Amino acid sequence: AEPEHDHRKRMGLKMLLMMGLLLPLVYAMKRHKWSVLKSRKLAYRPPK
Amino acid sequence: KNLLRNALVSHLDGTTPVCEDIGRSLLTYGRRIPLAEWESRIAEVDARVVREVCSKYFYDQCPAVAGFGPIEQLPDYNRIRSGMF
Amino acid sequence: AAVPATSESPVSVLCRESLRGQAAGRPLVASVSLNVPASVRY
Amino acid sequence: WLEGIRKWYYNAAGFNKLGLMRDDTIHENDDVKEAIRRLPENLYDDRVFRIKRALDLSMRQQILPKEQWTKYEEDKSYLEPYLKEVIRERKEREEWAKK
Amino acid sequence: VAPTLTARLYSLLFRRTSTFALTIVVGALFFERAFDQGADAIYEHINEGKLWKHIKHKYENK
Amino acid sequence: LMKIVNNAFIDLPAPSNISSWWNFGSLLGICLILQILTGLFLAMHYTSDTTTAFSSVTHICRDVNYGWIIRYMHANGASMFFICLYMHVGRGLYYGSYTFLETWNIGVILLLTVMATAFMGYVLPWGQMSFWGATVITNLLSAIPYIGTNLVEWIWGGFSVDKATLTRFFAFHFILPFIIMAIAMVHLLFLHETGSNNPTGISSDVDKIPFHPYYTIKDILGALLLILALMLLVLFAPDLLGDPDNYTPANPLNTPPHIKPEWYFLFAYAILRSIPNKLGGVLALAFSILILALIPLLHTSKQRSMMFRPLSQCLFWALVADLLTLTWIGGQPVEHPYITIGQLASVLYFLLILVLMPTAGTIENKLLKW
Amino acid sequence: NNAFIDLPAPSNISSWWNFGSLLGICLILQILTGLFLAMHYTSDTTTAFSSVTHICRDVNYGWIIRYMHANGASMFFICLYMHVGRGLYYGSYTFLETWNIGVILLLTVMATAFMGYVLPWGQMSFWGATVITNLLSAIPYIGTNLVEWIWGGFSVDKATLTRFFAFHFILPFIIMAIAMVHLLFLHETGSNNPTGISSDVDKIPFHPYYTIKDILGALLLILALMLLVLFAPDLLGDPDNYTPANPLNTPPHIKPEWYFLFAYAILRSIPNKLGGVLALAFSILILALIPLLHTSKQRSMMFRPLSQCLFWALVADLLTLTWIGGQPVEHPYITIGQLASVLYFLLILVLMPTAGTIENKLLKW
Ligand code: HEM
Ligand code: HEM
Ligand code: HEM
Ligand code: HEM
Ligand SMILES: C/C=C(C)/C=C/C=C/[C@H](OC)[C@@H](C)[C@@H](OC)[C@@H](C)CCc1oc2c(O)c(OC)cc(OC)c2c(=O)c1C
Ligand SMILES: C/C=C(C)/C=C/C=C/[C@H](OC)[C@@H](C)[C@@H](OC)[C@@H](C)CCc1oc2c(O)c(OC)cc(OC)c2c(=O)c1C
Ligand SMILES: CCCCCCO[C@@H]1O[C@H](CO)[C@@H](O)[C@H](O)[C@H]1O
Ligand SMILES: CCCCCCO[C@@H]1O[C@H](CO)[C@@H](O)[C@H](O)[C@H]1O
Repeated sequence: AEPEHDHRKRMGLKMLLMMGLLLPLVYAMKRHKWSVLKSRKLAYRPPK
Repeated sequence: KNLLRNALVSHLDGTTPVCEDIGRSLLTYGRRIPLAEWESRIAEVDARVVREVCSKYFYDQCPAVAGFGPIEQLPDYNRIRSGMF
Repeated sequence: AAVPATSESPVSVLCRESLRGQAAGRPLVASVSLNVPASVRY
Repeated sequence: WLEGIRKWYYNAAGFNKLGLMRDDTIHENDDVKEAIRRLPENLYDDRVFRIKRALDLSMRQQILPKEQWTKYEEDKSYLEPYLKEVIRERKEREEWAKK
Repeated sequence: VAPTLTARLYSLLFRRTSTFALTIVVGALFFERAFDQGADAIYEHINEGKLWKHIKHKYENK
Repeated sequence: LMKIVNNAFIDLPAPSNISSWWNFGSLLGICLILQILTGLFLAMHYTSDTTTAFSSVTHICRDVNYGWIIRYMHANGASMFFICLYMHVGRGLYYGSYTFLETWNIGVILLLTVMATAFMGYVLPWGQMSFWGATVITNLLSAIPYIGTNLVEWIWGGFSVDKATLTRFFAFHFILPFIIMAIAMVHLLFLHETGSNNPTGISSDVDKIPFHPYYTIKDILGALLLILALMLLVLFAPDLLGDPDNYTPANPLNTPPHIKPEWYFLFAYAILRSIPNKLGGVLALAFSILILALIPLLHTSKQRSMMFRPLSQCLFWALVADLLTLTWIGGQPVEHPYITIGQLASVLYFLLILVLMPTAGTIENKLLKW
Repeated sequence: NNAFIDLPAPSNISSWWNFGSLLGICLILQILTGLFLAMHYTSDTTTAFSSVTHICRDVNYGWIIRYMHANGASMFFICLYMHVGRGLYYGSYTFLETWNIGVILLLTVMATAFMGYVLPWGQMSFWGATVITNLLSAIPYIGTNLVEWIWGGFSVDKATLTRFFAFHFILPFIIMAIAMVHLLFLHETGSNNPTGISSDVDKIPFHPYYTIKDILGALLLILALMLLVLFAPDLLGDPDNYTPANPLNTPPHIKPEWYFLFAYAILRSIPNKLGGVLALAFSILILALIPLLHTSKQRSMMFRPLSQCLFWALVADLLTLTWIGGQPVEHPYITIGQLASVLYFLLILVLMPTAGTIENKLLKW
């Protein structure tokens, strides 16, 4: 009923390993770019 | 190079500019650098040198940016930073 | 030429000190350049 | 307890935690946009800053220290006199539009 | 008077765009070989004795 | 070439604070491309004749190189499509995004078109669920007075579901996704006129950031998570969201005793099943989806988002819990006490949207003195 | 609006400018009849031919939809060739983007019609699929691999028919998107006109002037199409495709669809595999070179006698090649075809650019 049984699991192992690598790396790339905004500081200086 | 040569000599025109170049140069270089030396320094600059020196200071380096006024359109820093390469 | 003008044009005073020197004293002169900001003296 | 639940609600709503005043949170329709356009410089600039400060906190999923929260008792409607007139003017025009 | 690994990786590999790309091409072909061999070994070990490649010797001669 | 790629992406102004709930729009774009790509490749090996449809699908899964992964990616991708669709709609309701009337109403059309599209695709493998799904759903049209039955037979190309039906459904399923793509581009064009809403419901014009690189990288991160969810299903549990009965070829003489709809249609099926009247159930079904077009007219709050509205939030989660209840009921037999739970859940669904939420809105307005 | 209603148009464009809208109509017609045929067509080799006869014999009005689709493809090419001819003669090719997209459109329509012809799986369907895909085998080192990959096997078979239905199904919609881009680039400049002189001083609104003229043109297109469908549906077709595909036998007088005959004559004139394929590709791709070969100081051929004479020689030559493509590879047709093939490239690459320069000289500029 499922001749692809063993192959999908071997692939699934590779998918999990690749995601274990790519997810935190892309997340690191996301935080790198966003750091410009996350640490930005604002100040309001109206005339008075 | 020609623009720079002309700026250097035309700036040192009159006693005040020359006097200032003397006072400030002794404090900055520790000596007065003569025009003939500036000429030698300028003469040796060619396209290769300009590329290498510009790359060293401008290429993929983080800039410092200051804006004032109607600056809604001043690019985001990340975009400015990517413009450096 | 090579030297940029003291003040580049486009299109603050609140004290005596900053005001001294503002009064004109000689006829007007207008300059126009190829490479340098225009000026008007006096 | 309606006034009692009111102060409770105000804090539960929580826009005060981002430093916003109630009028800063109104949904902008054409009446509101006209009212904001009519605001005097200082009220307009203050509004802009409070909204900007709140959007910044929201982006960081953070809130202000409790001592900086807008206080229920000090929140006032700066927009009301302007919006009420804008609405009155539109109603008047709508009445006239009927023959 | 001595740099760090990342500083060296920066200077020789990442700075120039032509070299940042050659680095990825090369790294990709090397990673592919090591990753596939490694993951395949993990999979086959988790399933030791169950795969056709493990019992094949018993029937082969063809 | 530059512009409109761009000023329509690269320098597109975006709120600085949109959250992960705003990632579903791009995830839907990705689900659409995925379905289109895996779809075309499956269509290169699929044959629509009733004598060979089921067979061609097994041929894809057994003999075409990597045919199985493309097939299960298409099947599970349809599930991911709906998960994202429902998250996308939920985000819109909670944050008052529906006030962008054109964008919203086009969205309602998009939901209906994807539902119709997924329906027809499910019919293609010609298994038992394929056949009875084709039978039941097309028959919804028979509730139309005077011509209902005629419309059904016209759609079927005969007096019952047969060869003519399967062949035209392959054609409809083939083209509809591309029509969906064109409709989605219109969806986006209207959105661009206003730009995005944000969690606060307050205009973000005073704090916009460029879409690139902030949301381009955030969307890529989201795309990776979508792919992980999809592949966990394809590689570790490809049949989890499917139905065993569709592994049985279509049998026109016998409807499986525990027949049930695809999981993403269960809530609507529960609603229709709760009304012991033909036309009444069909109208309730249609209305359970079309009511989304009414949400904008039912908005009473002075505030756009539910972020600062406690009471509205409670009712919102009750609606979600209720849809979860209807989903569960749709998977249960029409027996006691499920018949009553489902009727209450069905009534509660329309009551929350038409009455309770608009009322919570007014009460909250009063509590804030405006 | 402003993309139609108030679109500025030259006051003097002639009937030769009607083919663009007629191509749009041919495309819509093919899409509409195509979808309806796809509702009854099955792509399995065991049933493809059968499903087509079923459409023509038992589906209500199936026969008219089918012959409208078949003859519609012929009308599509008549219009395409008229459209390209207008462009060459009047110098419309100077609108570079519009022109090059047009070349892509021609190739895509050719590829599209090729695949559709394979669908009924008759004899011509089968051998056309065989020959044309094999053009790729001329590609060194990997050519044969590309062919087997396209076929899904070592020969044209089931896998081929099924994917061709899918390709033929989607390509026309891609053509539609490419055509919309074709028009967008055109709109940046507006239309050229018979004089080749800017018409900005005399523009008229597209509506009502060209909307009514396009409708009149559409009526004439429909008359031509229906004369073929109702009075001679097989006139432009090939009897051999009424015979189911037979992989063991290639009909002795096999010949391409009439709109491919000129290119087939060119390929057949060269007794070398790679050479023939390169000449075939070049006979179409040379259209992309026309702009670079423009030497005249004037845009249109209206005021250029010598250029006009060479233009009609090219048309007469394509007519010659079309005739030769329909004849057996025997004397004296082999030589006439070789001369005609050489004349084709010679007129475009050398004689026309030269006439352009001579005309400039005669006008003293
Ligand atoms: C094939 C389906 C769909 C696609 C491809 C799609 C895509 C998008 C995209 C890319 C955005 C911008 C990013 C975002 O905010 O998520 C968006 C926004 C939006 N969509 Fe959709 N959408 C789909 C279905 C729907 C449905 C079913 C509804 C609602 C009935 C809808 C309502 C909205 C609204 C109102 C917005 C504005 C969001 C905001 O700014 O707060 N969409 N959609
Ligand atoms: C909105 C996009 C799409 C959706 C939601 C969708 C949905 C579905 C569903 C639910 C099935 C049944 C899967 C199963 O076997 O269990 C299916 C099958 C199928 N779809 Fe799609 N589809 C989409 C796009 C496409 C496109 C664009 C094509 C082809 C050009 C296509 C071709 C097919 C084919 C050939 C099948 C039959 C084989 C199979 O069952 O896997 N689909 N589709
Ligand atoms: C699916 C095929 C095609 C469609 C639907 C199409 C459609 C159009 C339309 C609507 C026009 C405007 C009306 C006209 O002047 O005729 C036009 C103009 C033009 N087309 Fe096409 N076209 C197609 C193929 C091509 C091809 C194959 C070429 C040439 C290789 C081409 C070259 C041009 C040029 C240069 C113009 C500007 C004509 C002028 O203003 O004189 N077109 N096309
Ligand atoms: C650029 C547009 C198109 C062209 C030039 C074209 C051309 C052709 C040609 C030459 C044939 C052979 C006709 C014969 O002798 O039987 C054919 C067959 C067919 N075409 Fe198209 N076609 C177009 C668009 C479409 C579309 C959009 C569909 C379907 C979605 C379609 C569906 C069919 C079907 C199912 C057949 C097989 C039945 C038959 O042979 O009549 N075509 N097409
Ligand atoms: C030619 C094209 C046609 C006729 C398209 C029609 C499309 C109609 C709607 O889409 C817009 C429709 C799919 C959508 O209604 C809003 C669904 C929520 C309806 C869900 C639905 O599913 C079932 C299902 O899947 C089954 O499977 C085995 C069996 C079923 O009962 C035995 C049902 C069922 O009782 C219902 C209500
Ligand atoms: C998967 C898609 C694929 C592989 C698409 C390939 C497209 C290729 C080209 O279109 C761009 C091609 C159609 C176009 O070449 C420019 C034509 C003018 C080639 C004309 C052509 O036709 C023949 C034909 O029809 C036949 O019928 C029974 C038989 C034939 O000889 C026995 C030929 C033949 O010898 C040639 C040269
Ligand atoms: C993400 C986990 C959701 C729960 C998975 C259960 O999924 C359900 O399993 C049934 C068989 O037990 C199937 O008949 C049904 O179609 C399927 O939706
Ligand atoms: C529009 C005028 C076309 C000229 C009529 C002849 O037409 C030709 O007839 C041959 C057999 O009689 C066919 O084999 C050929 O394909 C066809 O183009």
